[PDB]
This record gives sequence, structure tokens and C-alpha cells, in this order.
Amino acid sequence: LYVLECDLLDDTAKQLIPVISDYLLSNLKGIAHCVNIHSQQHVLVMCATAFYLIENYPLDVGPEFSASIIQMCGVMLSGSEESTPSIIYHCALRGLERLLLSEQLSRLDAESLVKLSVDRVNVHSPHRAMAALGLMLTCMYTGKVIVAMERVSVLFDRIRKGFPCEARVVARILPQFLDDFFPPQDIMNKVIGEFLSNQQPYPQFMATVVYKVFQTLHSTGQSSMVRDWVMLSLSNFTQRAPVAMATWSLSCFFVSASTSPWVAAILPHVISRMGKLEQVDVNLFCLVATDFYRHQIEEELDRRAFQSVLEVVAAPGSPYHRLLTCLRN
Amino acid sequence: NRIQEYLQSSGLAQRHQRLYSLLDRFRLSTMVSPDKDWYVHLVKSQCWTRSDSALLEGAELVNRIPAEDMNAFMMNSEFNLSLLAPCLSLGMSEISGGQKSALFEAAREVTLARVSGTVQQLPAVHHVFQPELPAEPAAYWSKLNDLFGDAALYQSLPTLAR
Amino acid sequence: AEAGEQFGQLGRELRAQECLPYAAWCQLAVARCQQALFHGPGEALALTEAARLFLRQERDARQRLVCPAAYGEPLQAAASALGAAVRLHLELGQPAAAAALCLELAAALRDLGQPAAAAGHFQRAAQLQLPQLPLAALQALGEAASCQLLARDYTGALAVFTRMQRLAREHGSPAALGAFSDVLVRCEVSRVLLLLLLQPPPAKLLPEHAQTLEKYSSSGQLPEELFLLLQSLVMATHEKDTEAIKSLQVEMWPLLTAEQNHLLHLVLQETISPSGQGV
Repeated sequence: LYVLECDLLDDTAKQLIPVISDYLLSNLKGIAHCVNIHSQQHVLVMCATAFYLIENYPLDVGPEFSASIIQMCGVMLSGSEESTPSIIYHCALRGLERLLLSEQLSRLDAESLVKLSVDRVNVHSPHRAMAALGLMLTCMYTGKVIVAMERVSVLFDRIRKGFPCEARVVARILPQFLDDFFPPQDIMNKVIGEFLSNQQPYPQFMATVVYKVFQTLHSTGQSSMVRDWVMLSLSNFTQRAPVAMATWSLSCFFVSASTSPWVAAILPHVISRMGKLEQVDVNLFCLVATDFYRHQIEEELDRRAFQSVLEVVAAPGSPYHRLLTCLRN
Repeated sequence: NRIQEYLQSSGLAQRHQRLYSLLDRFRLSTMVSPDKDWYVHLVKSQCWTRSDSALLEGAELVNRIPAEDMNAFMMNSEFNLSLLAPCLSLGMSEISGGQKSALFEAAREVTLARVSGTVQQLPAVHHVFQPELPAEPAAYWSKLNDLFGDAALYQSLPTLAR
Repeated sequence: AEAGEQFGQLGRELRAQECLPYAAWCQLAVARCQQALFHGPGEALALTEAARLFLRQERDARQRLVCPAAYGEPLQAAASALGAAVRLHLELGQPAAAAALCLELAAALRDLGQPAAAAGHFQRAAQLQLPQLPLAALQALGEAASCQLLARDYTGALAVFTRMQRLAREHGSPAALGAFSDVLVRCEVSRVLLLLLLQPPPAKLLPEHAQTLEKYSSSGQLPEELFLLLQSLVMATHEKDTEAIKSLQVEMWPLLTAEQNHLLHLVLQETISPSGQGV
């Protein structure tokens, strides 16, 4: 590693690089699936020098070597939690991530490993999945709806079948991720659709996602586009599991779509009290509803659709019913 | 009536609603614009308490009040001192982004203000803390026993050390 | 033959003057001589001695005198020799001896500050022992779970604890046989704490974890006070009453091991201050 680092190795020393490359391949194939059996520090070293050779000496090693080694450590990543120690998994993944992030990799080899990124997102261990989330994130930020539809889908799944720490991270990076790879109308059914559902363990994490996606629309010349979508999905919000959950999701939906400075800034409060149906909760729900209605509704005749939808499930003591009483006058 | 009053006077009625409903059912058988001032009052309901369930959210709520009002908000008593660590943690997170944190600057000037405040209550002369027999001086050790033995004071120390 | 004895007394003399790297080298030489003699037991003993000498070298360089210039150099040689010895043992049978060598390597790695590799080697030893010595395999898996908790691999630790509980129930029975009862108690408490910490969603919630959580909402083999405190802890974490977890954490401190005390502290910490938010 020292010798080939920056020394302008003379073209006579082109008889050394193949020897290292031959040793690299001849000693990685016999361990590429049983890494745990063999020495950790050793295999770490071949990966380190192999990654440097591709990044810095692409012509000196044949394109087969660059290809043969990406698949070589691809099977290392595709191993189980026992067949590949977490040390080796993260080293190869970050090493591959650097190799793609540096344009020295060939086009055939670059697209050879972007496929490997999506496979390793779905693993049990949060850190192996979160690390593989990074590799896929760079693999798709380097290339730039035909395929990005799949990638955003496997992001919403991790929020659904992931631990709260794992899911909170994905929920935090979604608002920028959606703002980058899709136009707002292309991905807008999913964000509301994944927000409220029965297969959503953390709708409180998705509450911020709809908020940031709405706010990044309200302040970027789409203050009326969000008005169409809240009206469109209000009927969907009307039918949602328990009544308290339905109002809570509805209350935080108006918060996410409210342009008032002091209403758009109380989202953590409603997220904090989740599933509560106290007097303050309905009072907050009515207040945010009318402030979306009275202040920033579309027009005078569009209120009929708003008045029609919420009247459907009006009950004697329902929070919806109290909203009519305030909204009527 | 006393049983009903006691349940409502405490959190047990909220914790056990079914029992309270049954007791009350037995009892009857016997025969505004959302302005800045509204926001401040709302966060005042959540950030002036002793609840530690939601501090990450409480930090964000206090993060949005005007910078000029931040100092009087935290300096004022009945403010959850457990929020100071989230307040500094969140305020630093946007300093690391390059911005100027009104929250972090207003929070660190509160932490040091309280740290200095609780030092004034310490004895003027400090003796080596002897775990075995802290009783050779009389006034000094008695000055710590009623200091470290105060729930309002002892609880305030780790919640300020954080 | 005679060369092996010569290398043996060379290694003995070198260890007498405590130049133990060369003693381990001589042990490797006598192991090679045993290879030439096709004597499997003697070669395994020689490789074990060489590995032990290298491990003592690394311990001195890292534990006795903490040398920052040490980069785990004799540890690599120790691991290579131990792997060769394990391979020889397995090729001549005796999986118990190979599992013992793997346990030795895992203990060495755990003391040297590499919990992940230690847990991996502990799991390998348990797998080697499981078909014949289920209790030894359970102990090795317990060491692996402790190492994984050291490496902050909480989900891996939960998986290992669940595997140990399954193995103890299916091997130590219905009531446990005492030697498996303590293993089951440790499994139960550690799994409950890890499930309160991780809080798996319904997708990740395996039937075993769901059943265990159901049990805490009667006491199989846990002491009644500990079982009641664990039930209170589960209810509090499902209720988000931080004062309750604080009081319990104070109360259950003497009844839990240091590992379980750490797990309960992690549960409390993730309750007040959730991780993953970035702040």
C-alpha cells in the first residue's frame, strides 16, 4: 500500500501490480463466503489495497480485475450476519461506496454494483441495512421515475418494517429525498397514503414527512397545490381506525398545510400527544381546522366540498360535530 | 364524593378512566386567532412542567418562540430544566449547519446561570468529602446534609449536570 | 522426531527467558514436525501452545503494559495458529476440542477490546458444541450474547438470547433442570429488556417475542419480586410514565446483573432521549 500510494511507479514496475492483483484474487475467492472463519485483519487488507488499485491504477489492472472484485465482495455483502462479520461488511460497503463516488470506475462496473445496493437494504440488522441505505443513496445520487419508483418504495417499507431508531432516520431523510428525485405530484399519493394506514407502526414519524413535503411546497410556489391534495384526501382521512387516531391525523394534516406562522410551528405538540382525545385535543383540532378553512381555503364555492365531506360522519358528540358548530358561523 | 374528588385531584382518574366512569355511573344511579401570544401560552403548557416523556418535541416548541423572549422563558422558574440538554443538543445541530442558534446561545447562558446559581448555595469553605465519617466538622457537614438531602435541590443537580 | 524434541526444548528455554515470540515460533516448528510425523494430537497441542504464547504476547503488549505502538501484531499469529489447530481437530473429529480452542480465542478477543469478533468465535464454538454438549453450547452462546451487547449489537444479542431460550427449553426439560433454569431466567430477563429497548414493530415481532410480551401483560421460573418489577417495567414503557421506569430502575438494580442493569439503563435512556433524531 505504501509503495503504490503516490510513487510514480516506473513502467518497469508494471511487473509488480499483476503480482498483487493475482494474490488479491487468488486469496479472496477462497474466503469470500467464509470470512468469519479466516483472519479479519488480513481480508480487511486485501480489500483496502484492492480498492486503492481500482481507484488509482485503473489501467494497470485489467477491467476483469475491477469487475471480478466487485462481485468478489458483493457475495461478501450478501452473506449472513454469521458468514460476514460486521467489520468486513462495513469496510467493503464503504470501500465500494468510495469506488462509485469516484468516477474512476468504468461504466459497466459502476452499473454492476448499483444493482447490489437495493438487495442489501432488506436485512434484519439495522446497521447493515442502514449502511446499505447509504450505499444505495450514493448509487442513485451519482446517476442523477422508471426505477426511482422502486427505490422510494423500499424506503417507505423500512419505515414500516424497521425499528424506531432505524425508521426515524429514514423519515428524516425522506423530505429532502422526495424533493430531489420526484416532482411533488409524482410522489404525493404515497406520502399521504403511507402516513395514515394500518400497516404503519410510526405514523408520528410520517407526520413530519407530510409536514416538510407540504412546507417545501407552500413556500416554493405551490400554495394552492397542497389545497387540492388536502381536499382530495380529507375523505380518506375521515375513515381511519379509531376516532382519536382519525382526528389526530386530521389535526396534524391541517397543521402541515397551514400557512400561519404559529400554526405551522406547533407540529411537535400534536405529535407529542398522540392518540389523546381530551378537551384540548378537540379544541386544537377545531382551531387548526377553521384556521385552514377560514383563512386559507381556496374560494367561496370550494367550501361546499369541505362542508360536505366532514358532515358525513358527524355524530352527537364527535369532534367533527363540534367543528360544524364553530364553522357554521 | 371524597373518593371521586381524590381520584380527580390526582392523575389516577386519567390513568384509570374506567374506574372513574363506573364510580360516576354509580353516583348518578344514587341520584380564537392563533397569534404569537397563543403559541407562547401553548408551549408554556408543555414546557413548564415536570414531564420528561416528550423533551425532543419540547425543544422544538421552545425553539420557535422569538429569540428575544427565549431568555426570559428559560430563566423563569417552573421551566423544565430537563429541557436544557435537548435545547443545547438541538441548537448545536443547526450551529453545525452554519446558522446562528438563538436557542443554543439562549440555552448555554441559562445552563451557566443555573450552574453559578447552585454554587452560591454551597458552603463558603470546602472540605474534602469523606465517605466514611463526614462528621468531624459540625456546621459544614450539617450544611450539606440539609443541602444534598433536599429533593428540590438534589434532583436539580443531575438534571443540570446533563 | 528428534527435531521436534529439539524445537520443544528450544521453546521451553526461550519461554524461560521470556522471549515468548520465539518460543511460539519454536512451537510452530514442532507443530510442523508433528505434521511430518502425522501425529494429530501432538500437532494440535503444539499449535495450542504457540497460540497461547502469542496471546500472552498480545496481552502483555495491551493489558500488562498498554503499548500504543502495539497494533495487534501477535494477535494475528495467534488467530492463525488457533485456526490451524481447530481445522486439524475437526479433520480428526473431536469437535469439543475445536470448540474449546474457539472459546479461548473468543475470550482473548473479548479481553483485547474486539467484542464483535469475540461474539463470532463464541457462536462458532457453540455451533461446534451444540450437537453433543447442549449446556456448553448454551454457555458459549451466552458469552456471545454478552460480547454482542458489548459491541452494541442489540438485535444480534436479542437473536442469540432467543436462540438460547429455545435451545434451553427444548433440551433442558415441563420444568427446567436447574442447570438450564438459570439460563432460561437470564434469557427471559435479557430478552424482555432488549424488546423494551428495541421495540420491534409487528413486522419484526416474531411469534416468540410476541408470546414473551404477552406473558408480561404466572411466573415460570423468575422470582416473584423480579417478575412483578419486570411486568411493571413493561407496562410503564407501554404507558410512557418516565417516573415509573426511574423508580423501577432504582428498585431492580440489586436484582439484576451488571449486564441487565446496563440494558435497563439503555431502556430508560431511549425512553427519555430517543436515538436516531440527530439531536
